[PDB]
Amino acid sequence: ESKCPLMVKVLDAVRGSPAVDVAVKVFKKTADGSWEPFASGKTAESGELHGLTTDEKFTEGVYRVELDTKSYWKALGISPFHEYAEVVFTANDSGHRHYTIAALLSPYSYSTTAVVSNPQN
Amino acid sequence: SKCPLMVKVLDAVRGSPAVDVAVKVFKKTADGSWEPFASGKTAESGELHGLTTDEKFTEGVYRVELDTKSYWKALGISPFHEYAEVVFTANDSGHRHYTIAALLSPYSYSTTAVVSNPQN
Amino acid sequence: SKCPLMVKVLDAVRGSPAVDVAVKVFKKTADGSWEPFASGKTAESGELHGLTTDEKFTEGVYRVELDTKSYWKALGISPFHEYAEVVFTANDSGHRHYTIAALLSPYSYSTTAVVSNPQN
Amino acid sequence: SKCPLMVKVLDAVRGSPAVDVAVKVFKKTADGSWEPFASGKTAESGELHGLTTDEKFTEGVYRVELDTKSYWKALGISPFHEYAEVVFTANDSGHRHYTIAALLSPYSYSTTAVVSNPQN
Ligand SMILES: O=C(O)Cc1cc(I)c(Oc2cc(I)c(O)c(I)c2)c(I)c1
Ligand SMILES: O=C(O)Cc1cc(I)c(Oc2cc(I)c(O)c(I)c2)c(I)c1
Repeated sequence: ESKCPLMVKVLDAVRGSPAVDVAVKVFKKTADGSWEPFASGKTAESGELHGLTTDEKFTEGVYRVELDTKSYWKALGISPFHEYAEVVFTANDSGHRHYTIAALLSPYSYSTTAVVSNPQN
Repeated sequence: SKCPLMVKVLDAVRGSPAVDVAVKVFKKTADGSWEPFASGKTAESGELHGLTTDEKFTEGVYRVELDTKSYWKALGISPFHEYAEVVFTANDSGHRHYTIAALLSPYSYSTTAVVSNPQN
Repeated sequence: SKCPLMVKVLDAVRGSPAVDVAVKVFKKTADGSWEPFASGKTAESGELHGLTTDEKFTEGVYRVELDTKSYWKALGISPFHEYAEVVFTANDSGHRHYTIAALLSPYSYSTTAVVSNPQN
Repeated sequence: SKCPLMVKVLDAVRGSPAVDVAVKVFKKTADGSWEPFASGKTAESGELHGLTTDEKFTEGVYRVELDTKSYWKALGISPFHEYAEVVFTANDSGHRHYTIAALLSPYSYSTTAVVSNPQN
């Protein structure tokens, strides 16, 4: 069971390595249905982004995780297909859980999976 | 009519085309807003045709939204994602044919674009 | 045109069909050794048709091997995989139509099967 | 703790690690024959560590086979594939660290490799 409330991990399918320095923006949908900034960061050398939120701050609701894939590919001299990659999901609606959002990137393709686990507390 | 934009969806659990997946296509407007561009449901083939024409499908940023949540729920499955969206710039250099492919699983999905042109 | 066994290959890097990919299909014998069943190369559409017919495509275990190494090498890329292979038992139950789809990247690939109903 | 070769498997239907998946690793010989190299089963994390060491994991062509059929069948699911095979050349260009990742669905799977430089 992952100890991280909201972990984001990104891989590069072209190089077979972590996707380093990918800008990640997380938003939380409010009562009126609008998106508000929730947390932000960039992937480390491991391709993982640690420190997005504590369980206390990660309240029940719909979340949007945005990966700036365009800037990632353009920095390498590649003109990608997508404007960005977005993962939208409902979280903690049936008790608190720990989430890991994983993404695999290619210039014209991306895949994403989620690993949901229930912590000790 | 012609089809410069196509959407093809597969179901990874049943090993077949994803039927009745609700799709909504939007196009970015002059001042940054999204305007409804096209809509429909995937057929028995998992493909959605007749979305637009080469004349209507002009240069710009497009957003393709697949209602994966409803699709899985109607199959008695509680999926992870609310939906799956694909955002891209199209026809920035001429007028090509775009095929947005998607592979669905309850907690995962992959999407790929196949861009083509009248090759010889 | 093909009917029982089809192979479709896409390129996730270039956003296009993977053309001229060498495909080899093997089949398990009575004892337990692989045996050449069919071969070909993907066309411009990224598809390989005419591998067999409903008559020769009998029940058993098959192995579809895609020469991905040569595909990437020709583009100047040194991929991870020696090749991509799909092993499955076919027509064990009913004689349906099989489509093996593959999405390729230098260090990654995904394969999916679409088994179509013989009745409807 | 592991270092040279690691295997990680995820379940796309349940959104969790794929536990107890049987893994068998083979290494090619001089005449092109495969010989047993290492084997084990994924733990609760969905990972398999300690398959080999740097001294043991020398240059060569390896074959990593995941028994995906048994995994799905045990859950009552009828999968398409007999297994998922990952064939690759290793340590040819210096002794690196390899991570073979796989995401499983009943009728589909994707595999990715993460190659890193340890004390390079
Ligand atoms: O393909 C998809 O649709 C989803 C997906 C994305 C990634 I990126 C994966 O790879 C890893 C590799 C390591 I190393 C991890 O620790 C984790 I969590 C996921 C896998 I499997 C599946
Ligand atoms: O237009 C048609 O005749 C139908 C069609 C189009 C494409 I493009 C296909 O290729 C793939 C390969 C993989 I791997 C996928 O996950 C997906 I979604 C589509 C297939 I099969 C069938």
